[PDB]
Amino acid sequence: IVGGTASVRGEWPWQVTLHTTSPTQRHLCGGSIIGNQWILTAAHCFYGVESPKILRVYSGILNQSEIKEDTSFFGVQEIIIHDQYKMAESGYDIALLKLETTVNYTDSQRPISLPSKGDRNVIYTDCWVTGWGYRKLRDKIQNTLQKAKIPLVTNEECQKRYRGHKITHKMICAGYREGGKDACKGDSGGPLSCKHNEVWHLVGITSWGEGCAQRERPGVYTNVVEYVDWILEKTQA
Ligand SMILES: C[C@@H]1CCC[C@H](n2cnc(-c3cc(Cl)ccc3-n3cc(Cl)nn3)cc2=O)c2cc(ccn2)-c2c(cnn2C(F)F)NC1=O
Ligand SMILES: *[C@@H]1O[C@H](CO)[C@@H](O)[C@H](O)[C@H]1NC(C)=O
Repeated sequence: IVGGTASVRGEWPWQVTLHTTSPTQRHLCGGSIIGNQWILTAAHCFYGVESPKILRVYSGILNQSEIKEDTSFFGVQEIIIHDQYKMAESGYDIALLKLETTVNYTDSQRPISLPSKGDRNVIYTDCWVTGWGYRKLRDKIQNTLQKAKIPLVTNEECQKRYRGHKITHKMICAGYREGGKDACKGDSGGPLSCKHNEVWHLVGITSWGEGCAQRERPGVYTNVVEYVDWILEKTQA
């Protein structure tokens, strides 16, 4: 997260850090708890993932340095990638992880609500992007989970910034026109979380952008409300 600030314990209890153990263990992507055995994340995270056996989902983590040999994690039974997905910039950048066990909810690990289908066109004004990603283009994964409040940008304005890519109704853009705050490397798959009428909703999945936090180059997020039926279908199978 460029231009973000430190989160506190229990602030973002739906945020997870998805690690791969192969060839060596490392943070791969963010994700969000959405159900009792379900993480919602980005399809592009799995480009080099040979099998679900190498994945570990860590919930209830503030600092990456908390992740040691005996730290509790959830295994992954199945990776479900949207069957129309090809590449982040062409959309459908959405995936589910079916966990090996159910998740017992606490103040440090609990699900975020999907957006209401009735709020399909709502212009949310209390939206936050979170993650352990870079603070600038050439940086490192951060220890403490960072947050940044970022405004939504209309798809019409967003499309003007990305003449080389189709910004579809299944994408949502967010960023400051004057730049300065955005997702960056290591944040993808995590949430764009918006608080509306005292309830947090998972409005976006961090997907792609051109550079990090540049002027007039908003971040592009999977528009979760446009996939509610797909999510319900896959999570009940
Ligand atoms: C396979 C996965 C995910 C691969 C894509 C991932 N990604 C790509 N675009 C964004 C992005 C999103 C928005 Cl909304 C706006 C601007 C973005 N933007 C533009 C540029 Cl330039 N940078 N960000 C975020 C992001 O996270 C990524 C992650 C790492 C390195 C490079 N890209 C990585 C890891 C592990 N460690 N690192 C470490 F190198 F950061 N994961 C992997 O490589
Ligand atoms: C959840 O809590 C119940 C009741 O304490 C316990 O029996 C069970 O093992 C826990 N399961 C997980 C996956 O944490």
